[PDB]
Amino acid sequence: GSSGSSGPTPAPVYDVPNPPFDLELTDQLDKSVQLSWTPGDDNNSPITKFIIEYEDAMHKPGLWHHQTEVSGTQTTAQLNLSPYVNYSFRVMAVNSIGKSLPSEASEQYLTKASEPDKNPTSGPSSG
Repeated sequence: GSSGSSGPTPAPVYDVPNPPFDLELTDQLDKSVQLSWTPGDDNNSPITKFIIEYEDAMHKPGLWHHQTEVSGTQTTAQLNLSPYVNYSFRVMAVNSIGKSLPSEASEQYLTKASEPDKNPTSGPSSG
């Protein structure tokens, strides 16, 4: 990482819009779930857009793809889910600076299948 010190100058400092938190999943339509995220600090540079991504845990866990984005004003976007599909949802913030890192990682939303129980394959993840 960089390393400096001293330097009198009334200059600001940015670093893309920090990642969101408290990520949650709530809906009430039918075939369209809404992803509620909370954009933390903007770091001088205000949010302009919010990209999202997900990873097919039911297929290839760790493969994030392009889901959808929105304006830097809203904080709720609809996600298209399918039956027998597991994956996470990561929100991203993009401003004049650039695109920040993806949100931590919301809960594992598993659609309805031919069997109850959230995740079919449980395991000691993160211990």
